[PDB]
Amino acid sequence: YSYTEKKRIRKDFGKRPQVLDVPYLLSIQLDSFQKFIEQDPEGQYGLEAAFRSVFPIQSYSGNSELQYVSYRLGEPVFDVQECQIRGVTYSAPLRVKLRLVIYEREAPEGTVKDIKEQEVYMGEIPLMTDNGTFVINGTERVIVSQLHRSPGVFFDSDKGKTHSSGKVLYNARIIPYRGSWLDFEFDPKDNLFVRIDRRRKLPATIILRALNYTTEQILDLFFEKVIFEIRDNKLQMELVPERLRGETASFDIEANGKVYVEKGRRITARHIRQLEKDDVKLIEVPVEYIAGKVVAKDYIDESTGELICAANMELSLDLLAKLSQSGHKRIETLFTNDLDHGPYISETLRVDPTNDRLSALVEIYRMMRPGEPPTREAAESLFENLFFSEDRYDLSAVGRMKFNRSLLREEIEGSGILSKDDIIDVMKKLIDIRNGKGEVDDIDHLGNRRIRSVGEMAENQFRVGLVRVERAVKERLSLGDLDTLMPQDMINAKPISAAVKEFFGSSQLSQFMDQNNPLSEITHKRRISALGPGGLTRERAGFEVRDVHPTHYGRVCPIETPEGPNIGLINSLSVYAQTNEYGFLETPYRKVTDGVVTDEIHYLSAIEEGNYVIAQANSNLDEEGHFVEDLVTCRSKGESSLFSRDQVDYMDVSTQQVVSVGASLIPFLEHDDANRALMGANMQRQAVPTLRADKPLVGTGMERAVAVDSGVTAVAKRGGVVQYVDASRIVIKVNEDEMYPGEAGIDIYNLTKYTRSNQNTCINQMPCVSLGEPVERGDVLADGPSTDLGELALGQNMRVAFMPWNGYNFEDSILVSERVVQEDRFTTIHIQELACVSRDTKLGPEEITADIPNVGEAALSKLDESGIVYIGAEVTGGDILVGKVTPKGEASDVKDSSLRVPNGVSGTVIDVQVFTRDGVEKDKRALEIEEMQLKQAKKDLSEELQILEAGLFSRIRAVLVAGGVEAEKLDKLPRDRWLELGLTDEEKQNQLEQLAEQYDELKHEFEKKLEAKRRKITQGDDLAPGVLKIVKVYLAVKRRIQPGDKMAGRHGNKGVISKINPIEDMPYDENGTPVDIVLNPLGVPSRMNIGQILETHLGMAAKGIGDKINAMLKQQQEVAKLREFIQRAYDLGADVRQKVDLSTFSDEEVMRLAENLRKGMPIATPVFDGAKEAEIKELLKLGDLPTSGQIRLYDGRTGEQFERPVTVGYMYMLKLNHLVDDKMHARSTGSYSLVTQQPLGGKAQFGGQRFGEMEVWALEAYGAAYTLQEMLTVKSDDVNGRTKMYKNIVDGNHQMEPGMPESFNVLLKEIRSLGINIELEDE
Amino acid sequence: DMIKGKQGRFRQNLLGKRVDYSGRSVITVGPYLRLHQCGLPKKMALELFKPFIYGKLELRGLATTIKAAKKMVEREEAVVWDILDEVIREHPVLLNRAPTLHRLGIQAFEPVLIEGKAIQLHPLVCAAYNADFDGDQMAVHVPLTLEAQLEARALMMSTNNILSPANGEPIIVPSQDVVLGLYYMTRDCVNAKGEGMVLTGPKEAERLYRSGLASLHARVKVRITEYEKDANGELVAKTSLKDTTVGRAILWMIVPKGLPYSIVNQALGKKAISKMLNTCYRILGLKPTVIFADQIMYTGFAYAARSGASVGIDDMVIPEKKHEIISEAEAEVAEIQEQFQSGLVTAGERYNKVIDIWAAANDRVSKAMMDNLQTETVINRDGQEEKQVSFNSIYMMADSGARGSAAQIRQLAGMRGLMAKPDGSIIETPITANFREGLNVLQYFISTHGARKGLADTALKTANSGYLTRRLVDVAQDLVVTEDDCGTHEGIMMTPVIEGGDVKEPLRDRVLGRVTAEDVLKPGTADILVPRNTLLHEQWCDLLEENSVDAVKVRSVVSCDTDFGVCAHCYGRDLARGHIINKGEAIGVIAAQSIGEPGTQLTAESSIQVKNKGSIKLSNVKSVVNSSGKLVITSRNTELKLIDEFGRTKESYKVPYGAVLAKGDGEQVAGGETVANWDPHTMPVITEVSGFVRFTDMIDGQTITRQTDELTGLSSLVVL
Ligand SMILES: [Mg+2]
Ligand SMILES: [Zn+2]
Repeated sequence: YSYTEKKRIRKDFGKRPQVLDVPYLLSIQLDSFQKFIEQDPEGQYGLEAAFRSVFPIQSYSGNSELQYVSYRLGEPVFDVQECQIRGVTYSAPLRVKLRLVIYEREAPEGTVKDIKEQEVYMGEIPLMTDNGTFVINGTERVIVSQLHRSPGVFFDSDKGKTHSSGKVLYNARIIPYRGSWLDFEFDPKDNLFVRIDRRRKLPATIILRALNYTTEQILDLFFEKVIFEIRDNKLQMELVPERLRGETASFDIEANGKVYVEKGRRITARHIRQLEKDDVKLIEVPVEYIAGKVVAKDYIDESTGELICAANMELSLDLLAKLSQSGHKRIETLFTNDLDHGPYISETLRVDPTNDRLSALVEIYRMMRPGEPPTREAAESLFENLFFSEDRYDLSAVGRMKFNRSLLREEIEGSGILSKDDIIDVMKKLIDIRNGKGEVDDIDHLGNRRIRSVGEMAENQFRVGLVRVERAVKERLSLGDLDTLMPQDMINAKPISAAVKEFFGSSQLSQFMDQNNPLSEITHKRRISALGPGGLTRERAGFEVRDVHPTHYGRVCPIETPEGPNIGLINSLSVYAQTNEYGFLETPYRKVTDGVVTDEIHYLSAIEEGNYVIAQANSNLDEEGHFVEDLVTCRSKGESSLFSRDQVDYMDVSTQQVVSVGASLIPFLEHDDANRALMGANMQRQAVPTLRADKPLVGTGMERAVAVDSGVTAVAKRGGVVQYVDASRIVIKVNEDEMYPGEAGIDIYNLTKYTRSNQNTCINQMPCVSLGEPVERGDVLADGPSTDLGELALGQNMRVAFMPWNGYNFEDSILVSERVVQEDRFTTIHIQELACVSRDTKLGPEEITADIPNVGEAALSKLDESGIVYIGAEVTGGDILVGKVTPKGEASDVKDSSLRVPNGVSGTVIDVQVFTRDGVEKDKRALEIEEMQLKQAKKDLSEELQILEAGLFSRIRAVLVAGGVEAEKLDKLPRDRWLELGLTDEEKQNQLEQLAEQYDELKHEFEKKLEAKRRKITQGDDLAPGVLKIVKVYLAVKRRIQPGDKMAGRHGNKGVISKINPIEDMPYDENGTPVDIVLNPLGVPSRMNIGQILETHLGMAAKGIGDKINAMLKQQQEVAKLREFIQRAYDLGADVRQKVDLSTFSDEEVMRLAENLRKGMPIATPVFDGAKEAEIKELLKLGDLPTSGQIRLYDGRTGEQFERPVTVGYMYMLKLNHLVDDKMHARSTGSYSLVTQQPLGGKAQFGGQRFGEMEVWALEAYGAAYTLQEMLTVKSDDVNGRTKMYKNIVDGNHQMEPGMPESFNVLLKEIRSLGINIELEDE
Repeated sequence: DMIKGKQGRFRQNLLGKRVDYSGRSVITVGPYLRLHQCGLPKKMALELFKPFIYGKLELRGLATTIKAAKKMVEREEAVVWDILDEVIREHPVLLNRAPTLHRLGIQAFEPVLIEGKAIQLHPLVCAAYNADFDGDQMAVHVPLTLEAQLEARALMMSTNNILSPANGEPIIVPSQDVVLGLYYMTRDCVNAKGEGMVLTGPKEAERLYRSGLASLHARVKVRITEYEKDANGELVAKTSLKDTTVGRAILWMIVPKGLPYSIVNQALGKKAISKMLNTCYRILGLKPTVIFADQIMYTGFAYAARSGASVGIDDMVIPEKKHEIISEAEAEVAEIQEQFQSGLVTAGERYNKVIDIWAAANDRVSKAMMDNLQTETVINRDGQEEKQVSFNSIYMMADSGARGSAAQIRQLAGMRGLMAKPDGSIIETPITANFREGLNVLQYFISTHGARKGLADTALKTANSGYLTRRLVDVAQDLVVTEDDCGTHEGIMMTPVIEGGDVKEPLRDRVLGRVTAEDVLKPGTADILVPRNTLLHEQWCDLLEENSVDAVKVRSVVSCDTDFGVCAHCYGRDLARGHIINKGEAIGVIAAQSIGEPGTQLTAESSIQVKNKGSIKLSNVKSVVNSSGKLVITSRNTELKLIDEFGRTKESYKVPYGAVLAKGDGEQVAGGETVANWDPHTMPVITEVSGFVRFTDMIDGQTITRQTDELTGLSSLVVL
C-alpha cells in the first residue's frame, strides 16, 4: 500500500475484481489543448493546419507571394500563482515565420527577391494550467465541451404534422462544417423540391440543369426503361418478367402460342413461374395498353427533322401512328408503377419553369439577390464558389468520412468541396427511401452527435482571425508598392488577439469556475453542453431531445443533470468515456474470446456498439473468464434479453462505468429512486467546506481519486524525505536515486493559506506529514479544502434517530441538538472582496490619503497613516474601509468618497493588495507587500545556494586533505578562511582555482536571478486607461449554523434546521449518550429512498467498532489484542478484494493506524456491487449491538420510556450553500429608482418585493379594495403620498387622505394635449 | 409613443410594482403556535415597524425629536423592545407565497416575536399555501392604513377562511403527523395491560395511562355522558356505559359538547378526521371547530411523539412466496417465446400475451405481500390465540393515510411492475427487484428514463396551467353580484349524472346551496316539499333523501335576468362562509381562480348487465313486436333506465338500433342478468315484414357488382 494509504486503510466491500483502474478524470481538457498546441510536422489537427489552410497569400495577380515556415510558442512571462495575484491573463506569445517573395514582373515569373522576416510577433494566446483551466483576468474560467450535430447527410421523416392526412414527406439535409446548407424536401403531391439553406422550396431539377445535364440524360440516370419493338406490325414489347412484381394485368398476356394471363386477372405466382421457365422475352400487346404510357427520350423524325414527342410526354394514338410511320423500331418508354416506382422527377420537370441552364442560373441568382438584374458571369462565379470553391465550402475529414459512410461508399477520404456525384447519389438515396427501401435516421443517436472540445473551437476562432488578416494583407500588398515595405508594418496583430480574447473571455461556454467543492470542480470540467454557438436554444427544443437514448449507456450519465428548465440539455459525461480521433464518444469493453473473458480492453463507439451483443458487468466469472449461467443477460440493439454463453462479443468493464463521478459517490445508489438520486447529486455538489473535514463513514472508494485528481491537494513531484515542515511550506530533500545529476537541488512546495474562492469560501491547505517521514512520488502531502488524508470529506457524520418529536420535525424539517453548535463543527469561514479604485478625472485625480474631512478620529483609529486598515482590525457594517477624497474645482476637500463596509457585514480584514500600473509615488502598502514577497524569494534562493555551497566546500575539504592532511587547524578556523589558504603547487592548485571560479559563477547566477525576480515584482501590472490605482481588501467572517439554514443528506433528503434543543431534552439510550439529529420517518414511504436507512445501519456498525477499539485502546491492553481485533474486523466474511494482513511494520504503523481508526472504521460500498444486508448484520453483531439495528431510547425531557424501539445510527450530512442569513431581507423605506420612482430591486440595495399581477387577482378575490389602493399609490409610486404617509405615521395617527393618483392627472393632461376632449364629469 | 406601447404607460405603469414595508425569509414549523398567529423574527419586526416605533416612542415622550428616536433604535435598548411589543399586540401582517394560485395564498396572521431569522408558520395552514419546508421562502407585508388593518382582521384572517372557495370541504384538515398520532391513539389491541376494568370516566383513564398502570389502547367499559342538542338549542345529557379503549376516552376529553360519541369510536384515519371536522363545523359553528382543530393538533403531536414510530429495515417484509411466483412467470414466458419461435403466433400477439401474464403475476405478488404484511400479528390472549390488524409501522403509515399509498408499499416490497419506453410501449421483461433488494444497471436505467419523462411532463403542465388560468381570470374579471334578486322563474332542471353502472355523484351534493326555481311536489300531487325559492341547506337536502325527489329545477346564473351582473338568488350560497352570497362580491375572479389553480395534476360493449335488482324502464322509444317475440328497437335514440324499489333511477344505458332485447317493460331483473344483446362491431338493419325482396332502381352493373356464390345463398352485392 502507499504511505498515505498505510496511514488509514478503508474497509472495502465489493466482489468483482477491478480490471481497469479509473483513468485521469480531467483527460478531456488537457488532451484537447495539447492537441491544439501540438507542434507537428505533417499538417494534422492543430494551429499548423489553420496556417497551411489560409496561406499561401498571393497578391491580386501582383506576383508577390507570402509563405509560411513554422511557428513558436513564447515562454510565459508570468507563472500561474503570480498571475492570479497580479490580475493579468496567463498567456504565451505566438511567433510565426513568413517569407515575402517577389518574382519577375511583366516577365516569366522567376524568384527575383526572397526576404525572411525576423520572427514577427503575432499576438498572445492564453495557456492552460496544469489542472485544465484558464486564468483570463485573475478569475478561473472553464470552456465546456459542446455537443452538436455532426456534418454530413441526414434523411429525416418529419411526419404526423404534415397536413394531418398522413403523407409522410421525407427530406435529405446536407450540412457542412463550413459552408452553405443543402436541403431536399417533398410536397403533398410527391414532387421533390430543393430549398437553398433557408429559403423557399424550388423544383430540384434546376440544380440538375446548372450541372449541365439535359432532360434525357436525367431520365436515363433515374428511370427504368421499357422497350417497345415494332416488327412487321403492331407494337411488340420486350418484357422482363421480374418487373411485374405486384401489378394487376391490364391486357391479355399471351406468349409463344398460348395465352398465359387472361386480360383482367392479376399475374399470379403460378403464371410467373410458367412464364419464367418458358423464357418469354417479347410479347405482342394491344395498342390500348401503350395508349397510356409516357415517352422517355425526345424522338425526332430522323428523315424530315420535325419533332413529334418531347421528353416525358404522354402518348396518344396520333403520336404512336406518326412514330410507327416514321420508322422508329426501338421505343424507350417509362416504367410508371403507381404502387412502387412513381413519376417524381417527371412531375417536377413539368412544374419546373426553367428550361435552359442559363434560365436556371438566372432564377437561382434571382433567389439569392432578388431584384437586381442577374448577369451571366455573376451567376457562374456564384455557383462555382458556392459548393466547389476549396476556400468557402469545406465539409471536413470527419464530414467527408460520415458522408461517404452514409451512402455506402468504400472510400473514406474525399475532397472537401461538394462534387456532383455526391449530389446525384444523395438524390438517388432520397428517392429510394421515398419508395420505402430504407430507414430514416434518428437525430438522438450518439453516433450522429459529435463533441467539440476547447481546442477545436479555439482553432476555428483563430482561423477566422487569419482569414480577416489575410484579406487585409492581400489588399495592402495589392494596392501598395511591392518592394519598399518590410513584412512587419504590413501585418497587424490587434484584431486576431482581440478575437481570441473575446472568445475565451466573453463567450457562452466560457464561464466562471463553480468553486466551493472539489466535486464541483471535477464535475464542472467534465461537462457537455448542447447550447452555445451552433447549439440548440432551450425553448424551441422538444421533449424528445431531452430524453435518455439507449445509446447513452456507459457514455453520458443518465442521472446527473440540473433539474431546472434546461434539464436534459446538460448531461454530465460518464466516468470511463473518451473522445474518438474524430471527436466521437467511446467507452471501454473487455474482449471475449469464445469461452474466456480476456483482459485486453477495446474502446467502442456508438455504431460499433450497436451491432454486437454486450454482456453485463455483474456477471459471475469463475477463475478463467467463464460464465456460471448458461443463458446470460445482454443487450444487442438497445434492448436487453437472454443470450447463450458462446455468443457474447464484449463485456462491460465495471459496474461504475454507467454513472458520473457525482452519482458514483452516493452509497447504496441501487436502493434510491432515480428522481431522488438526481436531486441528491445536484445538491451534494453544493456543499461548503467546513473547518475540519474528517471523512465519510460510508463511502464508495472514489474519494481519493477525486481529491487527488482535482488540483486542490499538494502532491509530490519527486519523491524524497521531508526536510522541513511549516504551516506555510513543505520542503523535501530528494532521494539520491531520482536526484538529477546536474544542478538538482531540493524540492520546495509553497502552500496557499486563506484566499477567496469564486463563491467567497476559504481555500486553505494544511500539511499532513511530519518531520522526517519518507514520502514517495505521487503521495498526498497537504490536504486541500474539505479533504482529509487524501479522501473527500464534503460534510460530517452525526448520530441520527428516526422519530417524530412533538412535531418539530413535522415536515421535512430537521431538529438539531445544541452539542453540535457548542462543539463548533458546522461553522464555515466566508470571505468578501471589496475594491476601491482611484481613477484620473479631468477635474483632477482623487487621493487615497488618510486626511478625510469631518470624520471623527474614531473612524481613523483603525486606519494607518497611509489610509489603509490594519490587518486584524475588527470592522462592522458602515465602517470606513479606506479613505478617499474626490477633488472639487471651480475645494478638493470637505467631501469624502471613502469606501465603507457594506451594511450588515462584519469581519476581520485579513489581506490588502494595491495595484498601481503607473507606479507614480508608489505607496506604503506596496512596500510591505513587496518586502514580504521579496524576503521569501531571498530565503528560497539562499537555501538553495547554501546547499550547493556546502557541497562545494565539502569537495574543497576533500581536495585539501589530499596533498598534505590538515585537519586540526582547518576545522576550527572559519570556513570562509579556506580559499585564502594555499597548498603545494600541483594539479591540486589547478582544482582550487576551478572550484573558486565555480563558486564565483554560482554567486553571479544568484545575483542575476535575484535581480530578475525583483524586476518581475516591481513592474506595474498594466491597468485599464484612466485608472490610477486600485486597492482590494478581503474580509473574513465566521458563520455558525443557526435556525433556518438548510441541511441535507446524500440521498436527496433535505430540511431546514427548525430548533436547537438543549442536550438534556434530546432522547438518550440506556448508556446516557444523547442523539444528535432527530429525523422524520414520514419521508421514507412516499419518497422511496431506502438508501439512507441502510446507510444509518452500516454507520452505526462502523461507529460501534470504532468505539469498541477506542475503549480497548484507552486502557492500553497490548499490541497482540489490537492486532487480533483489527484482523478479525478487516477480514469479515469472504469474496472481498481487500487482502490486508499484518505484513506491514510490527509496531509504529499499527499504533498510528489504530489512532486514526479509533473515531470509526471507514467502509467502502461500491455503487452496484455493494454490501448486502447480511454483512451489515454480521458487522453489527461483531460490535455487540442489536442485530435489528434499532435500540430502545428514553425521552431525555420527561424520562418515560418509548414503546417500540427506534432506529439510530450515524449518517453523513452536508450543509448546503443555502444559508439563511443571505436569504433574510426586509425594508421599511429606502432609496428609490431614478427614472421610475419605484424602490430599487435587489438585496445589496434594500429592495422591495415584487407585487405581481397574480397577487392582485388573489386580493381581488377577497373584497380588499383599500389594501389595493395603498398598494398602488401610497406604498410604491406616489412621492407626495409616501411622504404624507410617513409624516402621519410619525405623528402617531394611522389614517390616509384619498383622491385621484397624480399619475392619473398627468394622464389626463397628456391625452388632453392631443386634439381629444376628455372631461371629468360631475353630477 | 409615450402613450401607446408597453414601455410607455398603462401596459407597464399600473402592472406589477415593488412595494414598501415588506420582507421575505424562510419558513419554519413552530408547533406551539395558535392557529391565528405566526412566529416573526425580532429583527425583521423591528425593521418593518420602524416608523410605528418612532411614532409611539415620540408619543410616550421617551424621545424629544425624531433623530433621537433613530439613535435609540440603533442602540436597541429595553424600551425599544417594550414599545415594539406594545405596538404589535393586535396588528396583523399579510403572508404570501410566490405562486399565489388561489385566494388562500395570501392570509393575515398575528405575529409573535421570536428569536432567529426564520419565519414560523402554523402547520395546519401549510396545505392551503402548498408550503413545504425544504428551502421554500415566504414574503411578509404590513398593511399601513387603518382600513387595510380592519379588512385584514375581518375578511382575510386565517380562522375566517376554513372552507375552500372552490368546494365546500374544509382545508385545514390534519395532514400527516397529526393523523398518524391519532391513528395510533385510537387503534385497539386484543390483549394488553388493564384488560376489562371498569372506569368511572376519562379523568381516571388519564390517571391510569399516565401512571403506567394501563396501556394506551386496551378494551374497557367506561361511563360517559354525551350531550345532544335535540330540543330548540338545549343540551340534554345522556349517560351510559360504552365499551372503548383508554385512548378513545383520552381523545374524548377535547371533543366539544355537541358531538355524538360514535364519532370517535372507530379507527379514526384521515377520512374519519375530515368528516369529524365537517360535522363539528356544520353542527356547532366556527369557533368550536377552530378550538377543536387546535386541540386535535396538540394531542396528535404529543401522542405521536410518545408512540415512537420509526422505520427499520425489517419493517418491510419480503413476501415469502415471491421467488416461486417469479420462477413460474419466467417459465411461462419461456414457453410462450419458444412456441413463438415455431411460428404459430405473430409478434404482436406474443407481446400482448407476455405483457398480460406479467401484469397478472405482478397483481398476484402484490396481493400476497399485502396479505402477509397487513394482518400478520397472531398474538395470544389468555388461552387460545387470535389475529388482528398488525402493528407494523410502515403499515400504520400506509393505512392511516398519513403518507404513501398501496402503490408505494408495492414499490417497496413487491415487484415494481411494468415500465414504458420513450414512445409509450411497454418493455417485455419487468423490473422484478425492489428497493429493499437491489436493482441492476438495466432496471435502474429504465426507471431513470421514467422519472425524467415524468418531471418534464410536470414542468410543461405547470407552464400550460399558468397560461390557461391567466386567460380565465382575464376574461371573467368584470362580473359582479350587483342585485339581490332579479325575480325570474327560469331555471335549469338538475339531475344526478348517472354514467352507466351506478351513481358516480349523488344529488344531495349536486344541489346543496342552490335556490329552487319552483316548489317540488312529493310523488303525490299537492304535497309541497319546499316553498318557492329557498336556499337548500343540509337539512333540506337530508329531507330530500328520505323522500325520492329525482330532479330539481334550480335557478342558475346563466338564466339570471339581472342586467350588468347577477343577482344573489340565482347564484346561491357557496363560499368560505356558509350563508347566501352578499351583494358586491366579485364572483368572476374567485370562480376563475377556483377552476384554474387545481389544474396542475391532470394527465366490446356487447351486452348490458343490470348491477342491482330493479325494474327496467324504456325511455324515448317506439318498438314493434316481431314474430320471434322480441321488442324490436326502431329508434336510434333509445334509452333503458332502471327504477329501483323506492322509485329512483339507478342505472341508465343507451340501447342502439338493432340490439336484440329480452325483457320489455315492468319485468324485474335479477342481479347481473343479461337483458340485451347485439353485435359489437356490426349494426344490422332489421326488416319489419316478410315476403319477397323486390329490386327498384337496383340495376346490375352500373352501381352494384354482382359477386354471388352458389346455392347456399352467399353473395357479395355491395350497395356502396
Ligand atoms: Mg419546498
Ligand atoms: Zn337572477
